[PDB]
Amino acid sequence: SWYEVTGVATIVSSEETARLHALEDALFKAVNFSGADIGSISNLMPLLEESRNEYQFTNHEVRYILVESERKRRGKVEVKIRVDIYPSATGCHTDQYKKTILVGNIEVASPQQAVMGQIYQVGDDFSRVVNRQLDQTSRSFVSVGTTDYSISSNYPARTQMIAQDNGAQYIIGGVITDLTATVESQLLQDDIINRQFALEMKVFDGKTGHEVFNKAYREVARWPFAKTSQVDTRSARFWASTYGEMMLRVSRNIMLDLESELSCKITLPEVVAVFGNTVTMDLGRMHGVKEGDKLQLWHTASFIDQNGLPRNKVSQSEITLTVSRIYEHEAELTIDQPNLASSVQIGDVMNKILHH
Repeated sequence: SWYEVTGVATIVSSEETARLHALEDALFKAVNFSGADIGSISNLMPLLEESRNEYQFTNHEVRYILVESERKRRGKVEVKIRVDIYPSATGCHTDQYKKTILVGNIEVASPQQAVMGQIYQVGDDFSRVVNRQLDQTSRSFVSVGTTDYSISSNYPARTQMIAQDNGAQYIIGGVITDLTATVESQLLQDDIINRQFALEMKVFDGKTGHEVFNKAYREVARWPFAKTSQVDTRSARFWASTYGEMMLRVSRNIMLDLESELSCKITLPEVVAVFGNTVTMDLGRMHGVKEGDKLQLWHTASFIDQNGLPRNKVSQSEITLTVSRIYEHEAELTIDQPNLASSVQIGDVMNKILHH
């Protein structure tokens, strides 16, 4: 995938070493954003010593470098390059802001299985628990609440709309497929009731509306109540019970599966609004955004490659932003180059700028 980046480096004693540092400056931006290994950049630099229009590399995430421009500007060397990168399947986006997840209300496929204890609302209550689990115990997620969301009747377009309205990058849906129980007799007739808890969970990408992954969970635990007892799945009493504890175990496993599956993915903040020199993004204090944070703006664009066909490229804008105000789940950023403010558009993406 192509990235268009720019770099700059002050000319001290040599225009040639300045050129190499500007190239490194630019490459870092592309490699970092792409999810490739920034540590492997040093291994490429010696090959850039000979000045050329284009470069090709083997055994490296960076495959091709096309230099568009290189000039001397106010005592500095500025470069603009196009880079084709293929990140390793082992790559991992680091120090990302937290991802916003929306928890759909978990449905009970067969209501009659909830007859015992009349726990028809167990799905809703479990979603509340999952929500709480993600918000206060996860490492990479911010849960923005629960809401009705079926995976039985699922359409990518409907999903995209739900996610957009709640600014979530992911939506978790689910269906409880088994709450059946079998009665047994250890010491007394029908003294033990073992109840199932089967849950099919699906996680959808808010952008595509397509499922990112799925997992089924099945557990069984003793139903610690007389079969005639009505149980309130909202009460602390229920959640402290053996069956409730088992569901809490599943909750933690869900959180772990989500972390293992999405933790390394990129969190890509987008412009949600622009007012003068101020931009608003839907990530805030809860996501790890801090007042000093610096971000780079990117635009998607098209170009003709060395083949003759149109290709998309992730293009780095000259625009960089500084977080000015932070709120719980959103933030305002001031554009560092106000003369360019009018070029910023809703939907443009940003990533955190790194020093190292």
